[PDB]
Amino acid sequence: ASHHLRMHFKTLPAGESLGSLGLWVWGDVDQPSKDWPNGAITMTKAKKDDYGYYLDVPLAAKHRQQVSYLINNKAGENLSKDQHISLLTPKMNEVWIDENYHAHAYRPLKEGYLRINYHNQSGHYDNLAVWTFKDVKTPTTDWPNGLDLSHKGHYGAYVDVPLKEGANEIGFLILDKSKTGDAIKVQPKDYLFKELDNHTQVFVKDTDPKVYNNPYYID
Repeated sequence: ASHHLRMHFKTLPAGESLGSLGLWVWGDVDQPSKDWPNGAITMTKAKKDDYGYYLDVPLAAKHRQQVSYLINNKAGENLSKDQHISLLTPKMNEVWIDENYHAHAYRPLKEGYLRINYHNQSGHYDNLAVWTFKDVKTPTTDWPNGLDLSHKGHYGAYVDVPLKEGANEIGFLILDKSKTGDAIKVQPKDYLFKELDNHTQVFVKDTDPKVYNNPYYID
């Protein structure tokens, strides 16, 4: 198939061997599972990585909106319960499934931090910085010397920002320290984010004033 969903699992069912575990899929997949239970994708095909295990599921050639799945075993038990993933866009190629089978469109990070990812067209991040305020642990000082965007990730440059105990809302702005006066602000409107319980990354780009909760920039 032309499109795949790379499924990252944090923890597979306790005490079960990969040789007895299956990934049983339906919805907008290329080849829905048939013949219960042995028609599942054998999880022997999964590979170990840092997060856990991952397994690539071929997706439908057209109309990629939702994938459903469960983890079974060769005795025919539904070990996970049925689960469902909304594809934010038909190009969504990667998901992270935590130990409670909650799905994420990026790798969830450590609690009490927000990663701010910033992407631009040129890929030039030298002397760009992040100004932070509201419920961060330590707001930036000495305008315009904010947090460097020296770390490079999958979704542009980034910085990991510690949040205050009980944080509800963060504000930030992307700065260009090579400039002077009003041009230091890459764009003029403050970014505001207040969904900290669901989300440990956010995504901003170019001169777009919106904060996105996913790397596909879907509002």
